[PDB]
Amino acid sequence: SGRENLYFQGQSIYIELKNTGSLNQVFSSQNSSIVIKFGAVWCKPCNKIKEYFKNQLNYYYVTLVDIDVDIHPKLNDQHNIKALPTFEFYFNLNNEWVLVHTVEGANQNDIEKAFQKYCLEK
Repeated sequence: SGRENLYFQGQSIYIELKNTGSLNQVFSSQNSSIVIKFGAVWCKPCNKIKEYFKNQLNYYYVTLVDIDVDIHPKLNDQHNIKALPTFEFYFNLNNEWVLVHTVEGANQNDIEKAFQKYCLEK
């Protein structure tokens, strides 16, 4: 039993994940690119790029998932997160989700290069 709030810009989607179990359900769908950002409320560089990350909906066909690692510590540990923020870029290839790149840190230039390489620009 759970609620999620989806924010749509065309077919692009942003979600600030409430329930750990809803992640499996996000992946159960129309955007080839899903990008997950792992961060935390107290984390200064996570906050510095938080608006930049959510605004990627305007620029990319993408489903964006925001994960507070202190709300979802299981997902933190399962994805082996070593620094905050961490960005995981997923692509659906041959009917399977594939982790295609990870970026650690809040350097916006580097994150943007990753979106350009691993995501689908509008």
